[PDB]
Amino acid sequence: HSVFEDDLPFLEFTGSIVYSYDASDCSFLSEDISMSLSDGDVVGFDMEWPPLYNRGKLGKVALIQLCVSESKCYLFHVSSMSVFPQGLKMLLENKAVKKAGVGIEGDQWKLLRDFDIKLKNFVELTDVANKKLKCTETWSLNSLVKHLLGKQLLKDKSIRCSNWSKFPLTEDQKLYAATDAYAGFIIYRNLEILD
Ligand SMILES: [Mg+2]
Ligand SMILES: [Mg+2]
Repeated sequence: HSVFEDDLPFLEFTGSIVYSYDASDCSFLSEDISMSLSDGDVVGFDMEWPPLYNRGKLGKVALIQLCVSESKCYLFHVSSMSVFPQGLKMLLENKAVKKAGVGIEGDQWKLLRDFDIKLKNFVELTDVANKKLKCTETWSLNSLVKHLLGKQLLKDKSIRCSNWSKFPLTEDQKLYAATDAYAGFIIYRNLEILD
């Protein structure tokens, strides 16, 4: 195999991982995020859900991740919350904060389906890459991480496809989920600086 096929080092977030599984805690956390951002700021977005199917559709969203800086990421374990946090809902529906990710449009649906929350102002990293990189490629979060960072995303299938609704989350689940939203934040940031 070519050099381009070599196994690269794993992208691993090493900043602060804030784990929340209580509604009001999550809403106040959402306000902290809003107090630390200005209109236009972008955050890495992503979510997880259990394996088993539910009445003909993917298991209901159990975790939502938001990476707000290069040193901090939030894990909102909604599957363990009595009600969906109002401050998070408002945060996610606030067009003042952009959410970056890959396959994000699909997250919007399902988000609407599972929680009746309308994700507002989301950016599909694939479109941003093709724009700033002056190309027309079919990106994945992994291929973007490889191309721009020289790393690959953690890939233990048993972790990535684990029971995300199982409480509490394991340190591995927390690292995987956190890093995925982190990639989203770093990829957007780097792509945006280009000109
Ligand atoms: Mg995902
Ligand atoms: Mg993920």
